Amino acid sequence: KVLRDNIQGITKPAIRRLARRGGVKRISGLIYEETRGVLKVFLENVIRDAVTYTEHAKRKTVTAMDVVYALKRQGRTLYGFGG
Amino acid sequence: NIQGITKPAIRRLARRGGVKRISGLIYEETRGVLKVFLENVIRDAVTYTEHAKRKTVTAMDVVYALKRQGRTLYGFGG
Amino acid sequence: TRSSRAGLQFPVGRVHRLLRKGNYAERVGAGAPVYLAAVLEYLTAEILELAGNAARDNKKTRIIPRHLQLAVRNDEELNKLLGRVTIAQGGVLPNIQSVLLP
Amino acid sequence: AKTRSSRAGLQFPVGRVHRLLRKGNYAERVGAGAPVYLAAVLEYLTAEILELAGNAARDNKKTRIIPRHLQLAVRNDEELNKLLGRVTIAQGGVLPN
Amino acid sequence: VIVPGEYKSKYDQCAVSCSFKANEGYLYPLDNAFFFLTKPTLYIPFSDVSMVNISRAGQTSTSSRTFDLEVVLRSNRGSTTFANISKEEQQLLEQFLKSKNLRVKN
Amino acid sequence: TVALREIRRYQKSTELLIRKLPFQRLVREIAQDFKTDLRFQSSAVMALQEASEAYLVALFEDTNLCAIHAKRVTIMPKDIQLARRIRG
Amino acid sequence: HRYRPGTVALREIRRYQKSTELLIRKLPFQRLVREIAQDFKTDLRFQSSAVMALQEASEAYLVALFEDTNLCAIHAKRVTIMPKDIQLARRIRG
Amino acid sequence: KTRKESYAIYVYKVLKQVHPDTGISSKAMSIMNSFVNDVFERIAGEASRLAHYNKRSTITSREIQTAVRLLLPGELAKHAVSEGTKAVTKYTSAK
Amino acid sequence: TRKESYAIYVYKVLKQVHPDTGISSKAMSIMNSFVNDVFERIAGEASRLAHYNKRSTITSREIQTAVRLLLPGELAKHAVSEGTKAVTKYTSA
Amino acid sequence: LDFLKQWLTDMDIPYTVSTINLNWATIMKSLQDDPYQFFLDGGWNFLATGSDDEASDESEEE
Repeated sequence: KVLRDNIQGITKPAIRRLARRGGVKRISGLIYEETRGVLKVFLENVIRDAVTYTEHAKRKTVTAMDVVYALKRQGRTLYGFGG
Repeated sequence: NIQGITKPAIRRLARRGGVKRISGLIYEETRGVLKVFLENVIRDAVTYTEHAKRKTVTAMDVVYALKRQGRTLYGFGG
Repeated sequence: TRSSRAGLQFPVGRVHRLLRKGNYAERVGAGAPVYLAAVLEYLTAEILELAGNAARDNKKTRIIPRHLQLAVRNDEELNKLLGRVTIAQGGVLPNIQSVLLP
Repeated sequence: AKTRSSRAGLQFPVGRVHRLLRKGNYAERVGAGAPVYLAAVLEYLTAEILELAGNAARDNKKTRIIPRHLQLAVRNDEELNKLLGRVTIAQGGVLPN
Repeated sequence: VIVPGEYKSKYDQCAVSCSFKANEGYLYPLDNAFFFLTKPTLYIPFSDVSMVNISRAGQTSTSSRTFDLEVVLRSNRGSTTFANISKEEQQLLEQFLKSKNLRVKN
Repeated sequence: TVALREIRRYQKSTELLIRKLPFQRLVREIAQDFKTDLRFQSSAVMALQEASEAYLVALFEDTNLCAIHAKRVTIMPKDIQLARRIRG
Repeated sequence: HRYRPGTVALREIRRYQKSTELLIRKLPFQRLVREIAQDFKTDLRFQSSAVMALQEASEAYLVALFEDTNLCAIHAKRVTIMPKDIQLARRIRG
Repeated sequence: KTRKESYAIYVYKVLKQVHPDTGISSKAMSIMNSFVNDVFERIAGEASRLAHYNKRSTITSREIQTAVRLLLPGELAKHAVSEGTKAVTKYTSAK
Repeated sequence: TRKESYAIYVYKVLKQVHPDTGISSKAMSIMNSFVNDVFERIAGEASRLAHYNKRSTITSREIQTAVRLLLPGELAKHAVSEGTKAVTKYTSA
Repeated sequence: LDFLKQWLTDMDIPYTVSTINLNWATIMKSLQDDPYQFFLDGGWNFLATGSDDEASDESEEE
C-alpha cells in the first residue's frame, strides 16, 4: 500500500549509538536528519541494482544473492549472506 | 631525486588545487606522498612487464596498472 | 550488410566477432551486437555533442582534451560515469573557495 | 594417487577448481598447470585467516571462531587488511580505539 | 471560532512539515495567522508580520526539501527561519503569499 | 562520563543497532518506487542492514576525525559533508 | 605597485586552473620515477609515453589531494594549509 | 605494419552526424577510443556476469539491456535502452 | 539439491591449522564467500592478463602474477612461494 | 605489558586484568559515601566476568 516516516524509523538513540560505535564523543543535534538522508541515498543505490538483477532474473523476489551482487557493484562487498 | 620536486613546483600544484597560502612543511610532506603513490603505481607496471616478457615499461601496461589501482587514465594508451 | 540492416554506425559484425573472441560466453546473441553497438554509438554521440558545445564556447573547431574534460566534469551525469577516470591533459575545472577571495 | 587433488596433495579440490575455470570462460582453454597453483593460493590464504581467527578466539577463550574474531583479525593484521579493506565482514563489529 | 482554511497543500494536504529546534512539525496557514505545531506551538499573525525572505542554494539536491523562508515579527523583534522546503511547497507558499498581498523581500 | 563508556560498550558488540522491522519497512518502501509486488528475502533485508550499519560507522569515524582537526570535540554537520566529499 | 599579500597567489590559482600544462618538470620527474623503479627491476627501461602517463596520473592525484587539503583547512577555519590537513585528507580517503 | 583496429572511423562518423563542422584531434580521438573500449568492456563484463549468474550461456540482448540499465546513471540508461530496443526491432524486420 | 561449497575442504584446513578449534555456520559462510571472492578476483586477473598478452590459455604463470598483483607484499611473497612449491610437487609426481 | 607487570610486582601492588567497563564517577561517589560498600558488594572481583551470555551454533558438516 503506502508507507511514510520509515526513514524517521531510524531513531535518534540509534544514530547516537552508531556514532558512539564509530567513536563520536559529543553529537550535535543536526547530525540525525542528514545521517538519515545519507542512509537513504545509499539504500536506493543498493536496492536499484538488486531489483535490476532480479528483473533480469525474471523473479519477483529480491534474493540475498542479488543484494550481495549489487553491493559488489557498489564496491562495498559483504561476506556472509548467500554466496 | 624526490627533492627535485621542489618548492615552486609544489606551490604551482597547490595553486592549481586552489590553495592561497601554503605552509613550509607542505613541500616535504607532499614530496613523501608523491613518493608513496609513485611506488604504488610503478610496482604494478613493472610486474605487468615481467609477465609480458618485455624489458621496457610500456604505456599500455601503465594504463592497465592505473586501472587496477582504480585511478584510471585515458589517452596515453589504447 | 547487418550494420545497415540495424541502421547503426558502429560496427555490428565487428562487435559480434569481438564478443565471441572475448570469451564472454559460449554463445553470443544475434541482437546482442546490434543492441550493444547502438548503446556505444549513443554514448559516443552524447560525449561528442557535449564536447563540441564546450569547444564552441572555447572558440575552437577541433576538440582537444581540455574540451572533453570540461564537458565530462561540468555535466553532472558524465562526472559520475567517468568519476574515477582522469583525462590526459584535461586539467581541473576553475573552482576557487570563497574564504580565499579578498 | 587416483584423484587430482591427491596427485597434487592439495586440500582444496584441484579437479573442481579446474572445472570452475573451464566453465567460467576465463579463457578459451585453461591449462592444466593453472588450477593446482590457484588451489594452492586459496589454501594459503584460508590457512592464514583461519590461524589468525583461531588465535583471536584463543584470546577470547572461546573455542569456536565467530565473525567477530574473523573481522578482528582482518582489521588488525595490516597486510590482510589491505587485501580485504573494501570488504565488510557481517556482524564483525569495530576494533577498540 | 476559527475554521481551517480551504487552501490545499502538496498532495491535497492541509499543512507542510519542517524541522525546528531539532524537531519536525507542521505549518498550517489560516485567515489571519500561521500556526506552527507542535513543540513549541507558535502563532505568527499576519498583521504583526513585518516581512519574509527566501534563501536558496544551487544544486541538484534543491528539489528535495531545501529552500528556506525567514519571517520577522517587529513587535517582538523576533526572527524565525523555516528550513526544509521543496520546489512545489515553496511555489504554493509563494502563491498564497501574493494572494494575501504580504511583503516578500528579495 | 557514561558518554565515554557508551563509545566503548557497543564497539565490542556484533549487534545490529538499527531495529529490524523499521528497516524492513524502509527497505520495502524504497523498493516500491522501482517495482511493486516485490517479495524480498529476509536474508536480503539483513544483508542490506549490515552494509548500512558499517557505512554509517565509518562515516562517523571520519566525522569525529574532522572535528578533532577543527579543535571541536562535537561533530557538526559540516563534518558530514566534508567526509562525504573527500570520500567522493 | 607593491601587491598586498595573497592577491598574486589568487591570480596564480586562476592562472593554473585555466592552464592545461604539466606543473612538474619532465626530466626531474623522470629521474625520480627511474629511481623508484630501480628497486623492483634494475636496469629497467621506460617507454616515454608511459613516463608521461605516470606523470599526469601523479599530477591528478596531487591536484585532487591539494583540493582536499584546502577543504580541510577551510573547515579548520584556517586559510593556510598545514600538514595536519594533508594527513586528515588522506585518512578520510582511506 | 600490423593491422591495429580502433573505433576512430565510427567515432568520426558520429561526430559528423551530430556536429558536422567540428573535427577531432588525434589525441582526443585516442581518448575517445579509450572511452568506447572501456564502456564496451564494462557493459560486456556486467552482461557476461549476469548470464553466468543466472546460468545462461547465451548473451542475448536482454543481458546487455540489464547491463546498460545497471552501469550507466539512469538518465542516459533510459535513452540507451530505447535506441537499442529500436535497433533490435529493425534488425528483426530486415534480413 | 547439490550446493557448491568450499566448506567441506575449509573445515579440513581449519583442523590442520588448529586441531581443537571449531567453526560456527556463520563463520563458515564467511569463509565460503571469501574463497569465492578471492577465486573470482585471481581468475579474472588471469583472464585479463591472458587477453592483454594475447595468450589464449591461462597458466600457472598468469596465476602467480595475478597473485603478485592482487595480494599485498608479504602475503604475495608467501603465497607465490607456497604456490610454486605446489605446482612443483604436482609436476614432480 | 611484561615490564609493567614486573615493575608492579617489584612495587608490591596487586594488579587486575579485565575487559569490562563501569563508571569511575559512580564508584567514586559511592565509595566516598561508604569506603566499604564495594568490598561488601564483592570488591574488585566484580570486574571479572562470570556469566555474560551464551553463544554457539547448530553444526557445520557436509
